[PDB]
Amino acid sequence: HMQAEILLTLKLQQKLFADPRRISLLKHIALSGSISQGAKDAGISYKSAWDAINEMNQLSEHILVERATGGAVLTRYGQRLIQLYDLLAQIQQKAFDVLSDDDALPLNSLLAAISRFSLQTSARNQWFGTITARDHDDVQQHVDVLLADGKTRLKVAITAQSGARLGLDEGKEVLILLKAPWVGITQDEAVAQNADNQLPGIISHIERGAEQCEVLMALPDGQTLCATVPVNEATSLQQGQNVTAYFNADSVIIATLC
Amino acid sequence: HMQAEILLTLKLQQKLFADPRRISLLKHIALSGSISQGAKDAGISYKSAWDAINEMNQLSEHILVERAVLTRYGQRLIQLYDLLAQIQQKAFDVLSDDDALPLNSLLAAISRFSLQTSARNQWFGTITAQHVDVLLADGKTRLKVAITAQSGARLGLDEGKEVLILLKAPWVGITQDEAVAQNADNQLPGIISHIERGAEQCEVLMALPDGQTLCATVPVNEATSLQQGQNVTAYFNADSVIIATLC
Ligand code: NI
Repeated sequence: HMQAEILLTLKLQQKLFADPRRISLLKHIALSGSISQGAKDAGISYKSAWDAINEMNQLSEHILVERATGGAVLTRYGQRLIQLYDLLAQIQQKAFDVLSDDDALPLNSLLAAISRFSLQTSARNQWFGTITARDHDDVQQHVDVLLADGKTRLKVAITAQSGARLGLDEGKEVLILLKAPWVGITQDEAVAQNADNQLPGIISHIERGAEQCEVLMALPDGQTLCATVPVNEATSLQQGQNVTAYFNADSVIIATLC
Repeated sequence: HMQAEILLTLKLQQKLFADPRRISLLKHIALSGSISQGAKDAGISYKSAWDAINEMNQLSEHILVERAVLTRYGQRLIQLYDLLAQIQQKAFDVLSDDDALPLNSLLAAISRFSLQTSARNQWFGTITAQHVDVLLADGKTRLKVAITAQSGARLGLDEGKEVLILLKAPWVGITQDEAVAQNADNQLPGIISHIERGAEQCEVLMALPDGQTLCATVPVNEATSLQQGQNVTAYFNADSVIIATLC
């Protein structure tokens, strides 16, 4: 790791609205209770502090700082700006970490940012992919999805109507939500071959309990698959070996932005 | 709404790593296929273009430009800049929303109304007090959701945490028999508002409290006696539900 230092500049009406120094000023105003001590604490003159505050008020059409009921306090909008800025900065810092350690998902994608940094589901699989052209000339009641390698195919059961409401045409980004107990793991291709979906991979981790065994497997694009299988059936399974996961097309829920 | 934009500079080792001008340089290099034309197209001198490339390579510990084409790392750095250009209007719309509650997560705010799923039953609720108890947004219908303590910590399920509840229609049973419904983990009584019988499957829509309508898809021979208007019980296992949070 090498953490990046993030500097954002927000502009409104083609004018500088908020940069690092202005946000620092607003924070020090919140911490100190005054414009004069806050300016001193932020390293800026009193005049330049009021010059910023006045311009920020005019541009945003809101009041950022007010006298307290006297000290200076941040208003609802002043606090909302600091929070928006700091959260946006945090998204960039997290995105930079993803650049640094790498992954197969697009880094320009909103859904992929949502999946990596915000969304958590009880289903232990949450895979990014994209809708692709159907793989047959006849219309069937599912959509076809490519994983982030742009090669690994999956089919998901859905109605034409449902598909239309969610905008599922070629290229639409989606997440695949799939519970782990609904994913089988096998060393017998024929067994997987009677399933709707077959996803080859290598076991990355195994954990056995009394009734169930958890298997984690790297998908071909680097995403992780999680399957829960009855302990009796996981008896031969072992880390580092070749395996195919399999599941039905109607076991998946698609998530997507509309 | 007003013209609004967000500019990003990244520093590494207390030094300049990326800024709009360096990202422009990279994009022009990709398009033109050369450092010298890319510098010309980006309005910087040739030696300044090499200074920037060499500094970016050194501070990052990666190569951004190869023999010219961008590397994957260079393309991905441009994608990081493009993520911000993509979310900027949504972020300014979140800032300008005077009627919204205080901002907790920016990705949750931008996702709340846009994220949609293929499950026909998609409900909001909150955690109340093996599993968790959920109270739907109507404040009355309670659900039991199977989830390990570990996953509950990963989702951050604390009292009052907002959750998204997902249930496909075919995971839901419909019964007019209380002796069947009583042994289910979750029981949701309601009036059947519509029935559609197909050759193998029957879609049942049932009224939920707020005008929410539960959808269930049942094998046709199990719906033979059912009628529009009848009070019925929708039932499902606690482990059939998927619950999600946005942090
Ligand atoms: Ni297909």
